[PDB]
Amino acid sequence: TIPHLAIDPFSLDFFDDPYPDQQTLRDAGPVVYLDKWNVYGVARYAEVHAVLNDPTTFCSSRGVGLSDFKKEKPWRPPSLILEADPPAHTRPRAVLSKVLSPATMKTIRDGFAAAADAKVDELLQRGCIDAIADLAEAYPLSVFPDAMGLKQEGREHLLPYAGLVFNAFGPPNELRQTAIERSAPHQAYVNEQCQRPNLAPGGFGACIHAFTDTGEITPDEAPLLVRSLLSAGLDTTVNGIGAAVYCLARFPGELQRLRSDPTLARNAFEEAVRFESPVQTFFRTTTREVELGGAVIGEGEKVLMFLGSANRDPRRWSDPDLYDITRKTSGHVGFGSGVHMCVGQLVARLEGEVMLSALARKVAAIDIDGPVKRRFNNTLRGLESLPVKLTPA
Ligand code: HEM
Ligand SMILES: COc1ccc(C(=O)O)cc1OC
Ligand SMILES: [Cl-]
Repeated sequence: TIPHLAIDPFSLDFFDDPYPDQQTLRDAGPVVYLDKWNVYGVARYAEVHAVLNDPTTFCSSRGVGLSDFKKEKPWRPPSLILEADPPAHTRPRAVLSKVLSPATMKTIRDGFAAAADAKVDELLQRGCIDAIADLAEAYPLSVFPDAMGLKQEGREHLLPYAGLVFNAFGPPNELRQTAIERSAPHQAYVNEQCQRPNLAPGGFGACIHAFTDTGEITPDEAPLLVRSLLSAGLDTTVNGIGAAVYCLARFPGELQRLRSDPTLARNAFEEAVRFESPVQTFFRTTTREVELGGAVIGEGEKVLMFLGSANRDPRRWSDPDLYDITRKTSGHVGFGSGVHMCVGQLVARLEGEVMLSALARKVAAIDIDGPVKRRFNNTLRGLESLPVKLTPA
């Protein structure tokens, strides 16, 4: 028997305060049934990790949102990487892994670090800043669009385009329906910027299209792989950076430990991703009957994974509700796990590291000062506004 719960993990009240409900989702049993959306879920670390690491049984090609692509019309042409299974997934995964490789990070890191330091020096001249608009948003906007090779015009569609894609994985509630009603101009902008003549030489977009020249991908595939990096590669990092600043603001003792040893910057950022889990949820679909958490689940069934919950599961983590910058974070599922584990995770950790390193070296205190406003999204957790006072070192 699978326990039934009435929790709506896509409701505003849940977004505004998820922790008691995530606890209940964990503690009711290892597999739950959600009355509201008629779907199975798993919220503990063990099950979430086991599902992520069995892609044959728990496939992605039937979509990683609620909608079942075998049954329902995808709201947009499916991603070649996120919404595919091996073997079809492998060649596009290989292309983006090479585009976003450690050797590539080396070539862009000095520029990203200089931007992060200049950003923090500029914020400290104002003192009173919005850690979202002026920092979690402004910093990735200053490095990632340039790193892709994108033109200047139309960049203001990037954040709302990614908000839409993330809302569209969710159930058919008002967040999802309003995003889709308003999607056309964001998609028209992104479609144009995926085309080879619009991507500057040297940048990720141009590097992707160079795979057509060796026959590694077709001219039709290349724009869809650019589209992947424009769907996933900005808002995620905005929310991960926003999480880490919010964590440093709420846990003054951790900011002081970071200031004592700035080489903690990389792990301080990793722990922010665990702690807040910017991407909260993803689904899979069963490919056969499977025993999961002691329950037998039939073939063809959607399963919701609570990544944010797995990252706070006390069966896996000591004091999961504390932000601890020296925590051993290895194994958290905030970037996923297994064959689809975040292919952009080195870009995200580069931005995260260099930014917290700048904060480590330059800032003595971060005090929230003003109303904190949350942004609601079906898949993304993060704030809309986070007014803070920064005190220089
Ligand atoms: C803190 C920031 C980030 C977080 C929390 C995050 C989270 C995730 C998660 C949970 C998945 C696994 C999806 C699944 O299992 O279905 C994923 C995959 C993916 N991520 Fe990220 N990501 C971040 C940054 C980025 C960046 C900066 C890029 C690109 C530059 C990117 C590109 C992708 C792509 C294309 C996939 C699909 C990979 C595959 O299916 O093999 N991500 N990410
Ligand atoms: C991690 O989130 C994503 C990953 C890949 C893609 C993709 O479009 O391939 C989209 C995502 O959501 C906006
Ligand atoms: Cl699109």
